[PDB]
Amino acid sequence: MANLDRSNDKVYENVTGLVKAVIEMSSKIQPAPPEEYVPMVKEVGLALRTLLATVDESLPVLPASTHREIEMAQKLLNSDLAELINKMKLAQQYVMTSLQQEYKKQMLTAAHALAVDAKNLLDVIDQARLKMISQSRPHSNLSELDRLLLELNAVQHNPPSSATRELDELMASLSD
Repeated sequence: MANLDRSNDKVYENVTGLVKAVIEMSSKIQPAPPEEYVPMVKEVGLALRTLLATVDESLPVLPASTHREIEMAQKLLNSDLAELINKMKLAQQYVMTSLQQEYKKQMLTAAHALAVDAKNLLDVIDQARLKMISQSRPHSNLSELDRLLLELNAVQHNPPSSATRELDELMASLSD
């Protein structure tokens, strides 16, 4: 009963890693050059696409109770991706003109709800797994993501002074 402990931690891990980037990029988002912007979207786009896969296998990993939310979360995630890719895609072309930092601001906002969402996903279902343990038959840290998240908020405040179909289509548009 300890062989399927690989994917269970994977989904819970990705939900954290992606968050680390969401904040990082939000830090150097302003100075974010045109050479780092191209790939920047790649990282974010990977979190969304990966989230679907990770969570997909996370369904059974968790106790049956949050299936409804998990299901709706799948489609929801997709929408978020297109939302981020689109915004970021704008600043990518609106950088050679002058409206660079402008479009960048929006990215931070959307990206903000992204990390929170990706986290809330496992955070919510977390009450299910624990609900069983803390009752009968019991048989990278949350706090870390909390503080870090808070920073992202301040960063934006001011300077330092089908589903599968869309995913595929976006890939082509992002490639060339």
